[PDB]
Amino acid sequence: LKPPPLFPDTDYKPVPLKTGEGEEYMLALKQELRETMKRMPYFIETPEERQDIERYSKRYMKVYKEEWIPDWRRLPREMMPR
Amino acid sequence: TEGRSRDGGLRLGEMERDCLIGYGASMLLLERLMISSDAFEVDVCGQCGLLGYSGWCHYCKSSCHVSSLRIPYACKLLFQELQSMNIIPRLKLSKYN
Amino acid sequence: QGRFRGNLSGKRVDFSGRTVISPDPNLRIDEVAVPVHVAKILTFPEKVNKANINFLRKLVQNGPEVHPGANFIQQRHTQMKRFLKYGNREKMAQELKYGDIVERHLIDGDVVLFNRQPSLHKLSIMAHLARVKPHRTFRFNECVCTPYNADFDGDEMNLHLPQTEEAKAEALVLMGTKANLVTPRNGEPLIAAIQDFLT
Amino acid sequence: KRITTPYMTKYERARVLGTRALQIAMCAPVMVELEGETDPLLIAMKELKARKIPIIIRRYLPDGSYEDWGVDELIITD
Amino acid sequence: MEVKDANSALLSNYEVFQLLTDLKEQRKESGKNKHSSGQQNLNTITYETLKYISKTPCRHQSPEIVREFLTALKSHKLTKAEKLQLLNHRPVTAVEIQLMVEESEERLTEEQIEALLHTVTSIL
Amino acid sequence: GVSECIIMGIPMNIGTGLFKLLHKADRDPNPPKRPLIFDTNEFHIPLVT
Amino acid sequence: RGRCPDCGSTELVEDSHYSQSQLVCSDCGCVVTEGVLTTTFSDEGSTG
Amino acid sequence: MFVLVEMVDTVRIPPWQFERKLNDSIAEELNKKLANKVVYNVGLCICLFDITKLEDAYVFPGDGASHTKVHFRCVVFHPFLDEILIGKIKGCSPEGVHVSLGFFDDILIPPESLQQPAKFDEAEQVWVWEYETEEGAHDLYMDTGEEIRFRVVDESFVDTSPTGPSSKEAPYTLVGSISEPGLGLLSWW
Amino acid sequence: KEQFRETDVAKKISHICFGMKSPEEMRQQAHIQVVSKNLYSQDNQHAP
Ligand SMILES: [Mg+2]
Ligand SMILES: [Zn+2]
Ligand SMILES: [Zn+2]
Repeated sequence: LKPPPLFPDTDYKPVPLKTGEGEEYMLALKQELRETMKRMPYFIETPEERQDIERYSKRYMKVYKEEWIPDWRRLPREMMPR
Repeated sequence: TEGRSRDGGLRLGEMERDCLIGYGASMLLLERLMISSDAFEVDVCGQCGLLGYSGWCHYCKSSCHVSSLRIPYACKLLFQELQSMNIIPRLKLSKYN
Repeated sequence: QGRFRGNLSGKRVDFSGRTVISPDPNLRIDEVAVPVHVAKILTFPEKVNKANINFLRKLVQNGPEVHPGANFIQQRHTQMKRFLKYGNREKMAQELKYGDIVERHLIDGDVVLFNRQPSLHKLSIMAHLARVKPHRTFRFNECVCTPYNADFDGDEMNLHLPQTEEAKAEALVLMGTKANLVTPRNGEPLIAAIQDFLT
Repeated sequence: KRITTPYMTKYERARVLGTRALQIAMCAPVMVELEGETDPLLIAMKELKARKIPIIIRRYLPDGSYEDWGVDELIITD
Repeated sequence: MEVKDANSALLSNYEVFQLLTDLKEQRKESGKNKHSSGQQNLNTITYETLKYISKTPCRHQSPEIVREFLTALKSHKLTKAEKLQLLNHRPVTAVEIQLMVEESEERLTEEQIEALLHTVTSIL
Repeated sequence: GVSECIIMGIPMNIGTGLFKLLHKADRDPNPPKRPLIFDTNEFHIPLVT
Repeated sequence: RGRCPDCGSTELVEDSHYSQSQLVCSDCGCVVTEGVLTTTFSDEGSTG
Repeated sequence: MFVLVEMVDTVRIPPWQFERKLNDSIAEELNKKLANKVVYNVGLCICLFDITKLEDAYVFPGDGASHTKVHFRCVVFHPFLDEILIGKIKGCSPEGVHVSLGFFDDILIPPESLQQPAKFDEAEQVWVWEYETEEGAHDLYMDTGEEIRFRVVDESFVDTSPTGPSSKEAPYTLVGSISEPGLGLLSWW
Repeated sequence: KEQFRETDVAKKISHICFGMKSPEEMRQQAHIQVVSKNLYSQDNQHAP
């Protein structure tokens, strides 16, 4: 008659975590590194675009970037970074 | 409906849909077969390509993709018929020009 | 009887009739004379305008009884479908606006198709010009009898009446009898004289 | 330069008369004078004989190119 | 409908005021057809804009005024925003220009500011 | 295919459906532009380096 | 519908000249000025 | 605030209007369709600036009206960041002062945008401001409006579209600023 | 004030695209499940 609930109950419940220090350090180093390495220019976010109007503020707090330097002797011809 | 016993008008079998093409008339055929007989209107969602109702797509849970078409009712029946057999005639919509 | 061969290619139709046929040589070869008791039933959704206004006032005055008469009205400014059994009709003749709809009966000189059941070739359906007469059977000139292969032994003929101008025009220009005298098979002429003329 | 035939075909006659009849049925402008006429299609055939119809047919070749011809400018015949 | 460019061009207050003036020129020059309330809607929006824009200083300016101002103040190191907004303001004191001029003292000097103020006050 | 068109209820290809009609309408293409005065490159060539 | 074109009809009954289904109404001696086509069954083939 | 925008669209003219040049009729209709509306991304439109392309006037089976495609150009109200504006006061609330230009009304100025020395009233609806030693600790504005000056600092578009099967917000709003040094009471500055 | 609304767009079919549906897609399409073998109430009303 009445279809069951979306989540039927469970007799068992998951085993609790085991405590471990060097692992917890690693746990910390995981959350540190995932936020750290995103700086590496291998990571890419969108290029800057769609500015309102030229205001000399853009000259003063301008963003700086210089083109990346891969190994030009290992990849196919078109590898030039531009 | 069927015929004189129950008020059914006339039947226009395949062999006259053939002569209409023979002459080559197009608006006559279109009228006689979908305007006059059983014209009907339906609603579809472009995004998923499925049918809907009352200006709403239950699949995508959105409003900005539904639109209304003209259609012979027999073909709307057919599109609701296939789905039972898990053969899904999805739709891609386009400009009328 | 399945889906397709049923109601996808074999879709039925309304604004149509069926009746027995009988000869009538005293008409042209491009007219079929429908009976009066059918011309009150098939109706054309005309659209009133600057040029035609006053004629349709004359129709709407009549009611469904006199032959040239009307059965329903639909209005531009509101899309309701008044029924001429009711109401002082003459006023509704005055209330007409350009773009309103009145459903008139058949009137002499209306393009109307015509057909014989066992279709074999292009010519088994044609486009005649209608007329009304007091008997109760479709009557036409017998020269056209070879195309249909109809013989007045007691046959039945169908009939349709299109509902949109462009369709009407295509019916007349392409399907007119006068533009289809020769058969498209080899150029032989079919519409011609018959027994008792040939003698 | 245009390549298609200079005559109008049956089908063009049919469709142009049909669409102009639809137009004339509404309150679209009319040019030929009328002798108490009441039916749209008769107005249409009168104008076509008068070559007054405001239409241009845009014939299509299979490859997407096209031509245009003035209804007043095609060869017409009964 | 589609928008090819939602940011096609900025404009001076006179440009829209000039359009409004020529629009009110034909004001109700048509017949008493009274097609729809859309007539009323467009009348309301256009009249209210014109009436409010009448309160703005940029009233009664002229095209040659604008162009000669642009040429005159070309060398003052100003941005498009500064140029256009100033044309849209006609200021009378040095207090508001500092509002309008970002990094004013790092970029400009009070004598340039005074020259700009005098030029705009007289020309416009 | 025309048979499809019969199924779908839209006009076919061959016959009177093969071509299009354009209105002989009183129309001026590319009518004269409305000028603008505020913006020109002469006024607005960027001053940055 | 329900009304006649504007005024006080609320009832609906059937009448028809010829093989049709139109909804008689009775503030105007009318058909609710609308009618609708009855839909029906048959030509195929009390509880459980 | 007034900004030009480039558009395209397709439009029809009913067959009882060919008696007049199409450019004129497309002008009227295109105007009527946009008239006094917001566009989701750019705000309130005012009117067309000018048309630039009138594609051929097709006609379609079953329709008497011709159909045409257009390229054209329109003006819309979009104030841009930090821009300086003048506006009538529209009202007051603890959440901020209300402002309007008469023809447009969706502007707010919250207390954070209000001048510093005071940011609440005597609990009466009208905003009453204060200064440190001078001024009567009461100066205020009026709803029917004085044309104050303000700096635009924030905005918002909100989708007023319907949801679900068919059968208090506004799509477009702005935030102004008056707290800047050199800015505040219009009778004073 | 009001935001502009596209009233309608004249549209036409381009293609049919035949294909299958997954169990999860089938869930997403459905409005309700049906979990009963009976169809009517046992009462006089024969209610579904
Ligand atoms: Mg026989
Ligand atoms: Zn969807
Ligand atoms: Zn009454």
